[PDB]
Formats: sequence, C-alpha cells, structure tokens
Amino acid sequence: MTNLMLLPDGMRRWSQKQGISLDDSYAAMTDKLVEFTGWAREEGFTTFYVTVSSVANYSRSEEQVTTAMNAFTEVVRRCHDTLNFNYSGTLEVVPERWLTELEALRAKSDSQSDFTLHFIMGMSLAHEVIGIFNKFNGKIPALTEELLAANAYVPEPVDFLIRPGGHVRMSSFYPLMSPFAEMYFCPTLLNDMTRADFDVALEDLRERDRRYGL
Amino acid sequence: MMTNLMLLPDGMRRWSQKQGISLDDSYAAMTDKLVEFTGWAREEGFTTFYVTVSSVANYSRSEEQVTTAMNAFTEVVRRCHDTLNFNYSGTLEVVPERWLTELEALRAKSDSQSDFTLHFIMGMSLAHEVIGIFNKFNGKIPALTEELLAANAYVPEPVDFLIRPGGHVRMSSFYPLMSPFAEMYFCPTLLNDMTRADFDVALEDLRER
Ligand SMILES: CC(C)=CCC/C(C)=C/CSP(=O)(O)OP(=O)(O)O
Ligand SMILES: CC(C)=CCC/C(C)=C/CSP(=O)(O)OP(=O)(O)O
Ligand code: DMA
Ligand code: DMA
Ligand SMILES: [Mg+2]
Ligand SMILES: [Mg+2]
Repeated sequence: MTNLMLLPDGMRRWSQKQGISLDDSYAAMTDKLVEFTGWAREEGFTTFYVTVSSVANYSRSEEQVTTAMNAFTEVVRRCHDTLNFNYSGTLEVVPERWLTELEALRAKSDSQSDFTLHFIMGMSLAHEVIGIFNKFNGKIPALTEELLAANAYVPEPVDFLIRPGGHVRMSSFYPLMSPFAEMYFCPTLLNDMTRADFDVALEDLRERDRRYGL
Repeated sequence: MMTNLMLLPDGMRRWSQKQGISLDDSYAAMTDKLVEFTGWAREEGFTTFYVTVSSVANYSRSEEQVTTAMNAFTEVVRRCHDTLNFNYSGTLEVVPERWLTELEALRAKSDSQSDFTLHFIMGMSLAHEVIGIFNKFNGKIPALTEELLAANAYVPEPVDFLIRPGGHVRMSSFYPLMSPFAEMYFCPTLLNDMTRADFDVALEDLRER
C-alpha cells in the first residue's frame, strides 16, 4: 500500500499565461485536482494528500485567500460522496468559514471508502512542532515516536511527493514523519498537467530503489 | 553576512563498485573529496558548511560499515580542524562513543577564530530531534517559541542551499527542521566524481533562483 502527496503550484503564472483572471485559473485548478484525485485512486494509492496552503499563504490578501480556499473546497464538494475526506494542519490560521464547510463535508464523506482524500492546511514544521509541544507540555512524562506520529499533520509516512511548477524546494510542506519520501519535481504548471505527465512521474518514482539508509 | 550550504554526501558504495575498489578506498576518496568541498565552500563565501554525516538508520548497518564511514568523516575533521572552526550536533546517543570522543577532542582543538565553520550533523532524524527538544523543555516553559526551537534544532541556523549528489531525489532523514526557504539542488554525479565545475554550475543554478 502506497500513498501520494501533491504540492499544487503555478496558478498565477497560469492565469497570466492563459490571459484569464486568477479566479478562472483557480477554477481550472479545481477541475485539475478532481482529475488528479481520480488518477491517484485509479493508480492504487490508498491516500491522496494535497498540500492546500502554508501558514505564509494566509498572509496574502483576503481576496486571494477567499478565492483559493473556495477553489480547494469545491474539489471536496464535487468528490466527497465517493471517497473518505479528512483534513489537518495549523487550523487556527484558516478562516473559520472554511473549517466549518470542510468539517461538514468530512461528516458527509464516505468513511467506508478504501480511498482517502486528505487536505493539509497551514503547513509549517515550526508551527506543527510548537502545536504538539504546547498540546502535551506538562501532561506526559515524555514524548514517544508513537504519540508524535499520532499527532503529526500527515498521519502516516508519505511514499511519493510531486511538486509541479518548476521550483526545486519544499518550502513549508515537508512531511514531518516521512524521512524516506521520494520527491519528484517537474517544470509543468499544475493546470497543464496531463494524465501522461502523471504517469511518467509515477514511472520515475516507482523505478527508484528505496533503501531507507540501509 | 550569514550564508550556508548543506551537502548530503552519497554514492560511496556505487563508486566502490564503479572503480572496482574496496569500500574503505571509496571512503578514502570521500575524505579527499570532502576536504576539497570544504575548501570550495569556503572560497565561495559560505560562513558555515553543513555536512550530514549519518541518519539514525545508518547506524543499523553492520559494524564494519559504520566504522569505515565514521572514520572517513572523522578523518576529514582530522585534516581540517587546525584551519577552521569545527562543530557537531544531532542524535548523539546513537553515535559510537569512540567517534564522539575523538570528534569532541577535535572540536575543542579547532580554530574558534576562523570565520568559516565546518559543522557535522550525526544521527539525523526529525522525529528524534523533536522528541529530544520536547523532553528537554517538557513542563519547564509555558509554551514553545520559535526562538527556543531554532536555538535547539540540530542545524542551528537557516540553510540557504542544499545539494545532494548521487542521483537520489529525496532527503533520506536529512531535512533541516528550521529551513523553510532552503533551495534544493540534485545531480546524478556521485560525490567522489564531483568536480569544482560541477559545484560551480550547481551554485549558478541555486543562486539564479
Ligand atoms: C489556500 C490559500 C489561502 C492559499 C493557497 C495559494 C496557493 C495554492 C498557492 C500555490 S499557486 P501561486 O503561488 O499563487 O502561483 P505561482 O506564483 O506559483 O505561479
Ligand atoms: C554508515 C554511516 C554511519 C554513515 C554513512 C552514510 C553515508 C555517507 C552514505 C552515503 S554513500 P552509501 O549510501 O553508503 O552508498 P550508495 O548505496 O549510496 O552508493
Ligand atoms: C505548493 C504550494 C501550495 C505552494 C504555496 O505557494 P508558494 O510557495 O508558491 O508561495 P511563495 O511565493 O510564498 O513561495
Ligand atoms: C549521510 C548521507 C547523505 C547518506 C545518504 O543517504 P542514504 O543513502 O542513507 O539514504 P537512502 O538509503 O534512502 O538512499
Ligand atoms: Mg507558487
Ligand atoms: Mg546511499
């Protein structure tokens, strides 16, 4: 069993490239993420993680925050009935409206589905570690790997990670408990990603020899 | 002005097979190459050169392999400690004490006045790092701050550039906790085959971003 994590990038550059508004670029992002969820399910992944946002992203203007959060929420609105939906992250920086709607969508999702779509919002290792410490500070004799794993934003090690958009860096999106995650970078903007691009990415990722330090 | 470079040295086994030599000789070439690389980083104006010596999982290899690798890195310090400031950090409880003792003696003897620092991180693992920080501050502070976290991470400052030769596009337990804005560069050349020109074009790529 294998899981896949996507870092969606390139909506502004795609808006300028297509000569359309940012809102329409985010609508194309919604469609593209629905496609991508279907592809990941067809490819046998048990969980498809989508990095929705870092903490820094919520420092953009409220118009961009609203447009983006609505675009991501629309993915769940369209797909939630046929899969298990979940979410995590630094929820205190997300506007409460979207926390409410995503909570309702998770309650309405198919908890018995063998495929999971998982949104991570407000990713930042510093905020994650600080939150875990402040949660357990003075309440346990010591932190164990089991408890840490049980409270990380990503609830399991990530097998494959894909970042389109041309930037070779992880920003605030590195998954805490995935020391041997395989990373794949490609210059294609997310909204230009085809099924064939996804497939050759999976060829690259699956062809690699995983050795785990041994 | 603080500028940092982090190298993930990889490919010693494949290089030993490629050259038809023992693992020990491949690690000797790694020692020579890392002395070169430290020199290159100093010439390029980096204030600290971080080298990831090992992950926690690496110490589950056979004792001969651990001895070979730890001796090769320690030999880097043996050759360089007189002309630079040396430091080290990480999950020290899993490092064999022989190497902790020798590396501690070498760090105490290093050139504290050098404006260039070589820093080894040993037993890297984000889980062990976070667990150690928590257990240190558990119940003793009202809340964890970014300052305390930054002051207690294995890598004590933000990393500017991160380079991994050897062809694998992954962090392999070596991701620096407090470097959200680090730029990454991967190249297929094995570490022992890296030239100064390869390093220079790597720096062109990283600096053009
Ligand atoms: C959900 C919120 C508040 C923000 C998400 C923003 C987001 C997905 C950013 C990645 S795409 P973006 O950086 O806007 O477009 P490019 O500059 O990379 O072309
Ligand atoms: C064994 C210890 C403690 C440290 C050595 C880890 C290290 C420097 C690995 C880089 S080269 P290695 O992974 O051993 O050989 P390859 O399979 O990558 O060719
Ligand atoms: C994959 C993803 C959601 C990235 C967040 O946006 P960004 O990193 O492109 O924004 P910034 O310009 O702050 O780096
Ligand atoms: C010290 C160092 C940079 C080792 C390279 O990583 P690795 O070979 O232990 O990781 P993997 O087994 O995933 O290739
Ligand atoms: Mg972007
Ligand atoms: Mg290796």
